[PDB]
Order: sequence, then C-alpha cells, then structure tokens
Amino acid sequence: NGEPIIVPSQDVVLGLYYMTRDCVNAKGEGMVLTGPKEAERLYRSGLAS
Amino acid sequence: DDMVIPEKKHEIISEAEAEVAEIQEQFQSGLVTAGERYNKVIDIWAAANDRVSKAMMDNLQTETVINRDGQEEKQVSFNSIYMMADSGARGSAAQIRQLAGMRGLMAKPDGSIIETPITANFREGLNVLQYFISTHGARKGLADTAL
Amino acid sequence: DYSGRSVITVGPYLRLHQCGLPKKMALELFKPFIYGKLELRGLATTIKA
Amino acid sequence: VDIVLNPLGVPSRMNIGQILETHLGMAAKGIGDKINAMLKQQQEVAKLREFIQRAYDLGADVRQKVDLSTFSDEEVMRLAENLRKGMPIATPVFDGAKEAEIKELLKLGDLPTSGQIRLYDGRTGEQFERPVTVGYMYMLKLNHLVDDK
Amino acid sequence: SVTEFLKPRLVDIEQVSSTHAKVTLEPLERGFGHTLGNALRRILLSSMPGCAVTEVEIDGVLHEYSTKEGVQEDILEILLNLKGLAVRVQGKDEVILTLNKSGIGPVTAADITHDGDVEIVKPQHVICHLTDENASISMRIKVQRGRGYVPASTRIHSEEDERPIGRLLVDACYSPVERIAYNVEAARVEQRTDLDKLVIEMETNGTIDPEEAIRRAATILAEQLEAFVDLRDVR
Amino acid sequence: EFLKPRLVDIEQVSSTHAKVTLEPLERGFGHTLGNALRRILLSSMPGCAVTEVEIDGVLHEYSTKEGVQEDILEILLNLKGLAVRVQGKDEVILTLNKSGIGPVTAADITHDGDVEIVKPQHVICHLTDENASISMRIKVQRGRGYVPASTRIHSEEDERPIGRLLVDACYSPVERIAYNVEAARVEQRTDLDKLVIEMETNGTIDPEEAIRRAATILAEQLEAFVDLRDVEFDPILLRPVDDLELTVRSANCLKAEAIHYIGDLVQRTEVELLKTPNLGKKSLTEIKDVLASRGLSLGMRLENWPPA
Amino acid sequence: RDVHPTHYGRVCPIETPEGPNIGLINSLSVYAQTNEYGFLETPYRKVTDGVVTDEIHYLSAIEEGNYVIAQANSNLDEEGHFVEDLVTCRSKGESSLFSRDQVDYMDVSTQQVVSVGASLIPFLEHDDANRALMGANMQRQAVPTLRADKPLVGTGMERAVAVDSGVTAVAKRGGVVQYVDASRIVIKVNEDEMYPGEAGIDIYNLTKYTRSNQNTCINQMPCVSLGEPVERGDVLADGPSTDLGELA
RNA sequence: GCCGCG
Repeated sequence: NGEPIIVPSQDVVLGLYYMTRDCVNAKGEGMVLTGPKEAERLYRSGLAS
Repeated sequence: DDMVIPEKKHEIISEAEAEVAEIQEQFQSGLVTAGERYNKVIDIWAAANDRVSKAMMDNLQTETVINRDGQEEKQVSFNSIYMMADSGARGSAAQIRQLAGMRGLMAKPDGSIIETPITANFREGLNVLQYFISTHGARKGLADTAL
Repeated sequence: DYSGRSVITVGPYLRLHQCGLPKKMALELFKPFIYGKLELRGLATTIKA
Repeated sequence: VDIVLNPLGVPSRMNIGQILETHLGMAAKGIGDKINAMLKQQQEVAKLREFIQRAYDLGADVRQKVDLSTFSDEEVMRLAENLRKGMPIATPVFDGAKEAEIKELLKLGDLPTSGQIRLYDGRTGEQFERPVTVGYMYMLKLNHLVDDK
Repeated sequence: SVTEFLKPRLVDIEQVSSTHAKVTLEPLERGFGHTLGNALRRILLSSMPGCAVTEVEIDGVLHEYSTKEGVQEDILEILLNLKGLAVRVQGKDEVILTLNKSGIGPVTAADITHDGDVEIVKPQHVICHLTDENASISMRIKVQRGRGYVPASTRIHSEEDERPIGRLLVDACYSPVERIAYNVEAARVEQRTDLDKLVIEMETNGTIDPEEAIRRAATILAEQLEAFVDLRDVR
Repeated sequence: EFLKPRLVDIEQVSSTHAKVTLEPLERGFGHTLGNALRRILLSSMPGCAVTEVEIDGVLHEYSTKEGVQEDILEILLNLKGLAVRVQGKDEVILTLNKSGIGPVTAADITHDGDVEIVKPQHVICHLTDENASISMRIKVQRGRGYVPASTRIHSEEDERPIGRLLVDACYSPVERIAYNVEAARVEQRTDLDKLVIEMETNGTIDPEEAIRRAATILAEQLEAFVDLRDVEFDPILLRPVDDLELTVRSANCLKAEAIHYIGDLVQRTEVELLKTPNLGKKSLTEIKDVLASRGLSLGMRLENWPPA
Repeated sequence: RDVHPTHYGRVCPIETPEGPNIGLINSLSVYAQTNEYGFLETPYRKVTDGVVTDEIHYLSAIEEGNYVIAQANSNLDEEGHFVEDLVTCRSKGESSLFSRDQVDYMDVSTQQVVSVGASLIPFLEHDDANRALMGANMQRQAVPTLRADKPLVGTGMERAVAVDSGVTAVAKRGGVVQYVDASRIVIKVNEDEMYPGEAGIDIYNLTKYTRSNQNTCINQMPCVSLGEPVERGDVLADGPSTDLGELA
C-alpha cells in the first residue's frame, strides 16, 4: 500500500504520547524559553513538567 | 483501580431487567409470539450495552478534574488504560468495554444469540454460567484462526 | 548450508540496519572465512593447522 | 524488584488475573514481612498469636475458622516461623478474594490499598512520574531453553 | 585483584565548532558509566558557578505587558534576547550595564557600555532591531554571579514592588551549560565483554570551554569527597 | 564557596543494619552523592565467600550422605550463605568435624587463627544417626563481585581430585542500600540538606569502612576526568633459507634472486619461477621436495612482509 | 471440536491443545466420573420442597436434560432454603430465572466446570477464555527448580494434586517417626493399629536423583525431622516441585 | 505414529 511499515509500536507510541501531552496546571506555566535546549534542561533538573 | 466502572451501570441494568419483565408479562398475555419478543429482547439488551459503554467512556475520557489558577476545569484523563487506548499503543474501545463496562451480549453455539447477556466485566468476576458462555465464542475463534 | 537458527530477543540499543548474532552461532556460520583469514595472515600455514 | 514486565500486555489480552494476583501477592508478602519483623525482635508469643489470629480472621463471611486457642505455644511458633516468607493465602477458582478483601488485606500489612507504590529509578535516582504496580507474581520456567534451540 | 578497578584509556574528543563537544571514555567497569554520567550531568546542570543577567529596566513603560513605544519587538522577546547573552565578570558580584542608542539599525550586545571587569563573549548577539524607523532606546540591566539555574519565581527584594519594576524578573541561567547528555554503551577489553563505554555530549553558552566545564565539574565532585579520601589516600 | 560533608553520628541499629549520616550538604548534592554511593556499594564491595568444599565421603553434589538429613546440594546452598571475615589472608581453609545428634552449625567450625564467624547460629546441616560423623574442608576466598563456579576456567590449570565440589561465589557483603535527604539543623546557613544512608549487610563489613571505600572508589574513578587532555607469524617462516640444505647449484641462484628468508620463497608461483636463469627443471623439483619436507607447499599468499 | 452445552460438569471447556488438536483432546473436570456403561456423569445435590439437602446424585448427560438445575453460587440461609425467590438455572441446555420451588437439583461446588489443570489458576474468572487456555496448557511445561517455592497466591487444589499425583511419600500406617535420612524414612507404627505377630515398622525409600521422561530430575527430600508424630495420609517427603505436600 | 513450539 505504500504506507511505512517500520513504524513505532507499543512502548514507543506510549512514550511519544506521554511526552506530547498537556495538563491544565503543572510545574511551569506560561514560562518563556529561548529554545528546546532550555526546555530539556528545565525538565531534567526538575523545575518543569 | 485504573478501570473505572461507571456508577450508573446497576441502574441501567435494573431498567433493562424491568423492561424485560414487562415484555415477559406482555408475552404471557398472548399478544406477542416468540419471534417478536426474542427480537425485542435482543434489541433492548443491545441498546443497554451501547448505553453502558457510552457511560463508561464518558466517565473514563475526562475523568480528571484539575483546578487552575482560577476555579476548576475539566481536561483529558491521564488514566493509564485510557492513555494506552487513546495513544493507539495497545487496545481499542471494544477491549476497554470488556474491561470496565459490561462484557456485552455474545453467543456462538451455532451462530445464534442467547437472550440474556454477560452483564459482568473482567474487573468484577464472571459466574460459572457466564464463563461457560464465553468459552463457546473463544473456542470457535481459536478453531477458525487455526483452520 | 551456511545457515543457523535461534530464539529472538529484543535489542533496543541496535540501529535500524543492525542485528545481534551470538559468537557461538558465528565462528560456525563463518568457518571457511575464518580458515581463509588464518591462512592469509600466516598464522596457520596448512589447512589442518 | 526482581522482574519488570510490560503493562501493554495486560489490556489487549484481558488478563486482570495478572493484576489481582500481583496485588494479592503484595498483600501476602506484607503480612509475611510483618510476621518476620515481630519474630526478629523476639516479641513475646501472645501478641504474635493475636496478630496471626487477626490475619486469619479476615474476610467477609469465610468458611475457614482456624483458631489458635486450641494451639499450644510450640506449634504456633513453628507456624509463624513457617509464615515468615509470606502468608500463603488461597482463592478458590470462581469464588475467591474480592476487591474489598484484597484492599483490607493490604491495609492490615501497612501497604497502600491502591496496590501501587512509588518506584525510584536505579540508575538516575529520579522517581518515576506515576505510581507503579509492584507485587509478587508466581512465575514458571518453561522447558523451552536456548541451550536446546 | 581486589581494590583495583579499570580506568578509562584513550579518552576520545571530537570538538565541534567552539562550544559543542563529544567526549568518549572507554572502558569502565560495568555500571560505572551510568554512575559517572549521571553524577556529572546532575552537578553540571544543577550547581555550577556562572553569571547571567537578572534584572532589567527600560525607561518609560515599566509594566510587565507594555506597548514598547513601537520597537517592532514585544518586550517579552527583549527579555528572551537578553536572557541568552553570556558575560564574564571579574572581581565583582553585581554589576550594572547601560545601553543607549538612536538612529536606524539593530541594537546588538556590543553597543552596551563597556566595563573593564565585564567581559561579554557575544557582543554581536542582538537584543532587538531598534525602534521602528528611528528613535532613542535606553535600558539598564544588572547581572550578578549565581549558581545553577533559578527561575523568576518571585522578587522578595527591597520593599513593595520597587525591586520588581526595577528588575522585571528575568529568569537567570547562571550555569554555563546549554545542554548536557550522556549515553552508555557496550564496550570490551580482552576476554571481558560486559564493559561500559561513556559518551558525553556537551554544549555551552560560552565563557567556558566544554572540556573546562567537565574538568570543573569533576574537580568539585572529587573535592566534595576529601573528608573520606584524605586519610584513606594512597599518597 | 562549597560546604564539605563530614561523616557524623554513625549509628548502629543491629549487627547487620546500619545508618550513616552526612550532615552538611548543598542544595542538590544530596541526591547525587546518595545515588553514586548506593550504586558503588551495591556494585563492587570486597567481601569473603566460600568458593569450594570437600566433604570426606562425598563424591559429587548429587549424592546423599548417611545420617545427614539434607542432600549435598542443600549443604552447599547452606554454605553459600555463610559469611566470614579474615585479616590478611585470602585463601583460608576451615575444617568442620562434628559427630553426634542434632544440627551442625557454623559455631563448631574449628577455631582458626584469625577467621571471624559473624553468625554462629547459622545451621548448615543435621545429623540424625548417633554413630554418624561429618567432616569437611571449606575454602574461603576474598573477591569483589558475583562469580559463577562455571565461568572460572583458570582453576582448571591443575587437575582437581574427584570430590572437590565447586560452589558459586557472592563476594558482596552489602545486601540492601537505601538513602534519604532531609533538612539540616544548621540555622545560621540559609538552607542545608543532610543525607542518611541505611545499609543492610551480612555483618562482614564495617559501615564506616564501606562508605569510606565507596568514596575512595568514586574519587579514583573521577581522577581520570579532572585532567582530560588527549586532544607472517608462524615460526617456520622468518628463517634464513640456509637451513633446508639445498644444492650447490641452487645456492647462487637463490641469492641471485634476493630470496634470503624461507617465507618470501613460498610466495613464488611455479609459472614464473621457471623463467629464472639456470634454474633447472630437475633442480626445481629438488627445492619443492625439500620445501614439502616441512609441510609448506609452494604458492601460498600472505598479507605483509616485515624486514625481520 | 466445539463446546457443547452438555460439556458443563463433564469435560473442561478451557484446557485443550492449541493448533491441530483443539477440541479433539480434552480433560475431565474435577468431579466427572463414568457410568456403569461408560458415559460421563457429574454430581449434584437434591432439592426437596424449597430446601437444599446433602444427598448427592450423579447425573448423566441424558438425565440432566429434564431436571431444572441451580447454580453453584446461589445464596442460602442456615436452614438450607434459598435466600432469594428467583434464582438462575439450567433447564434444557439453556439458562434462565426460575422460582424457588421449581428447581430440582443444585451444583455441588464452583469447580465443577474447570479441570484439574485449569482449577489451579487464581482469579480465573478475571481472565479471557483463550488466555486462560494458554495459561493452563503452559503450566504443564514448567520445569522443577532446585528448590520448591510455594505459591503465595494459590487455589487450594495444590494439596490434592501433590498428594494424589503420587510423587510424594505418603504414610499409610503413620505412627511416630523413628529415623530420618536424606534417603530413607523409618516409622514405628503406633500400637493402636497393629497386625498381630512380628510387630511391624514402615520403611520408605526415597527415590534420589533420577531422570524423568523429559530429562528433568526426579528428587525426593524428607519433610519430617525426628520423633515427630505422623498421622495416616500425611506427606513424608515431597517430590519434584512440591513444598510440604503442596504443588509448587 | 504421537506430543509440543510460533
């Protein structure tokens, strides 16, 4: 059919879905970041969700 | 505890039982033959199954009610089973319906459909009779997949 | 000939083009190649060696 | 933990027996840990008999009526030393432990009734974001080994 | 035999640009790669000395949401732009800088006033492209040395809102590490096959060579243990 | 600009349990040090373990002894969990001889010079016949991590008598490690954290010594970060040709073609070696005959050629 | 190879091979036996008036078709009467709600449907039928381990399997244990039961490491220590994968 | 021929 057959399945999909979700109130709200690197630093060190 | 059974399941089951008792007495009056009452009982049980599944999805979809800086709002639930079903990682609405909502009307002794369905999900137990009913369908499915 | 069989387990550290092969399953699939390399490196002159 | 399993194998397969057995094993091991603790500090017999009676007197209208009053001290000590690893609780096939019984069994053992605890990562030390279901499941080693395959 | 552990040999460095580095160490005893990587990342990200701007002041509109007099860039973008500029202060803890400009042309970080103790590493870093058309833009910022990363949770300084209005509460990123990542792979020597290989990818905002960053982190973590290694020392 | 933790208030709950407290720590160093220490403690700690056993009338692990209630496999499994301490020796031999009734415990091990039995209520076997005796010799070594009995092959260098039973070795004294971080009692400082590590061992290693050794290991590992910088074999070949005892007429022709080693000679195929001057067809057979006399057939291919 | 409504208390609906032989190979339920002719019969409890008596009748497939048979999990009072008026039942290969005075037989227990293999799965009622089938067929391939470890979550049928499988050593005239060894157990029979003349003792010779058909190990180790009183039917030694006379 | 594995 032409659709890709090497695609994430199971745990990969769960991880990608859990990562790209939002909740109304969390650690960090409307905060402004200069780029994705600051986002990763904020998440990993625990100052943001 | 991740499989939240809807709170109104016993109420809808009670309404279904009352209606089937009413149709039973109406048949006993003699104005309805076996075919019409059989079709009607299948129809009402299927409608009850649909409404039970809808109620369970309603309670499971936005189960979270998390407050914000002002008042409180309602947003998509982080329930692990719904998180699995919605993400498409594993499972679908039918299997969640089996897990939390009623197992549903099912039968395959020869393709026919039995009057009374399995009203108990997998979170609650299944009686001996209901398990013996589910075995017919499971056996037919396994044999068909093998052959 | 030149074939083997074994149970598959998950390796998440692999790349898309890589698989994991046991060293015991190899050294048996690749016996003539190893013979050739031994003879060509001067380690074993005769094929018996 | 000893074994880590994938949760995605539960909902699409419809094995809730997995999860209920996991919770029941956690409760049984909690009672066993309590017994082993009260045995470690050489607690006097009567309180141990009372606790074991309380553990056995649980449930909602159960037909088992084990009473330790007829038991002398030696047999009770031997039984408690035998229950140190855990309380081997049993559920008949179609009429076994209910949800309330499992939750109250967990409560007696000073374990969270939800059946989930907080797990810390063993490599980075960060706590996993959600609570994780941890218990004791009884696993078997099948005859299918790579030594023969 | 005992007490003797494998020490990494032939440390590999792949320098990228001037602030991106990838350092590979091999071999380490099994399970040591993760320990070292986690500890180094945690102390590189959470606690490292550095200096970054903390307070700002723009003459005129002082509200958190402001019209910005037509500077073709909302003051939120101004705060974001001045957040990322990196400075080096020598011998001083707090220091005030001032930038005043007029005439068509973007305002870069080079156009601020120059002090001897203040050494700014990205002078061409642009704060904004001036007011629309031509106009005078004047601002005064204050930068202090700190530790790690602290967001603008609150001011809690001076009295009432004088410190907020004179500061506007810019998030401070003191630690000079833009990104730290570590990956642990399989590596082997001789008959041993379950050995660990560490790969560290580092990017710094500047003012610090990534190798210097890793060396400083190792120094502080090792000298955090002198209370236990001093007496228990081979030498 | 940093405070240095000092090991204070080391408290010993029991002979196995222990708590170690580090009072002054910075805002985030508590978790880092805790996890590094826990991983080091659980990974590699020197300890002593039983490596091999030798009972008098036993032959293999799958036998039974008359008068004892437990099988030999059970006896080995019981001995595996036995814990000892030894000072200055790594190859200790403990003799156990007991005749009588009832259990046999680690307490009745013959008292060596310096071999401390941590728990002498650790039963290992039972004797049920009155005129039954158990006599065994247990080898205890000092190691670092888990080592299965099957993996060690170096011990097979010297043959072992039939009866030397091999048991697996644990070598790790630490069984469980946990830690917690709380607020310090330091009031003049703004906010300081205190780290507490709870340990559960087999009673072999002192808690203070264990934490000291783990810290030493971590510092030694980190020492490699503080200064990054860094930015033809088989003996029949490689011999002179003057060992095959060639002919006189073949002496000059080989030298004329700059063949001075045996290895370089075996690479010359027949079709071109015949084109050599005054070789001789019959003399070409002679060199092949003496070359085949050592197992080398003429015409092999190698990969390089060093001057030696 | 399908599940016929008469398979209820005679042939297990869960346990069967998977691929080729599904439905062609079955296992008897726990309680099923054979008539004098050879047809499968199943126990049931008689019902007199409205009470549930204790006398047990074994019904075949043909005979059970005309009686109205109750369900195992029907509530009862102390006197034996039905707690609720309208109870579930099976009349002629079906199931429905019937009055309290219309029933004629009742299920004897709740394990009547499932075999010995499938009655060992705790929380079977929470498992899918096919997954339960695979679990039951997979329990039989487990390899006995160095040391048996009892199930923390069992069913209670493990004692029956361990004792009646014959691997263990079970006393037949249990008195007081006299001698215990990793190979033998010698018991002195109490005087209350004794064949006159020549006194009498019982010696059990445990089978030590012995290969099985599947090249596993068959091993027996004693459970009693010394001078320990033993009654008739107690387990003296547990075979492979058995802990104190309980299947592990 | 039988049994099992995916």
